[PDB]
Amino acid sequence: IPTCKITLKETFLTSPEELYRVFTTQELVQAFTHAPATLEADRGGKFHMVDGNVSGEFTDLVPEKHIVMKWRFKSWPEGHFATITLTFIDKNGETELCMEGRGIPAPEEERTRQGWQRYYFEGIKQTFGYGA
Ligand SMILES: CCc1oc2ccccc2c1C(=O)c1cc(Br)c(O)c(Br)c1
Repeated sequence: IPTCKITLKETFLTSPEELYRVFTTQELVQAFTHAPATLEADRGGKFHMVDGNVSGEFTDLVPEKHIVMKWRFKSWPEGHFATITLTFIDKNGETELCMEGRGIPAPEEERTRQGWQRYYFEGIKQTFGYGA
């Protein structure tokens, strides 16, 4: 499988604590995805979202600071996971979120960029009121 790396950065009008909670609380994920979610907020914990179209495992969870996860869309080759790193930086009580995605199937680059930039980032901002 040819793969690609993406890097996204986005600033949210909330604190790192509140943004980290949004990414790691099953009921908050259900809210901004408009779908049932299962999320085990533990190192080794599994997550399943959006009718199983997104799933994976958390591999590193440092509250308010970073999340590392194995992450996939359901249509990817079975057992193929991207590694997604989320880093939370306090900038004047706003949060600069840095997303790095490695191991994304190359044909799926634009779908995955849209998934993070539009669905996660704009969905979180619209659901919780964290700025434009
Ligand atoms: C990236 C997964 C995802 O993140 C969200 C955040 C807020 C609202 C919906 C979603 C959402 C989806 O439903 C979804 C489902 C499919 Br299938 C996709 O091909 C894409 Br792309 C996105």
